[PDB]
Amino acid sequence: TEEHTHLELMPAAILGIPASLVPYPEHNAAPRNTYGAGMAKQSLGLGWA
RNA sequence: UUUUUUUUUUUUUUUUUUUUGCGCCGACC
Repeated sequence: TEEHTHLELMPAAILGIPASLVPYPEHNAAPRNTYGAGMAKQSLGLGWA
């Protein structure tokens, strides 16, 4: 509106890198999202070539 | 013409059968 002084660029960018791995985080409970972000760093895969 | 020292015997071989501690960081239940 006219009263607004700034516009948000990306509301999904307020999360960290591990927290962005969770798909649809707004449909989950906050402790579940915290657990998912925590366990995202404990997974196994091709980390480095 | 002159005194105040004492005396005796009993103990054996060439030598022998496994890192503790200190502190930090991350993480699980």
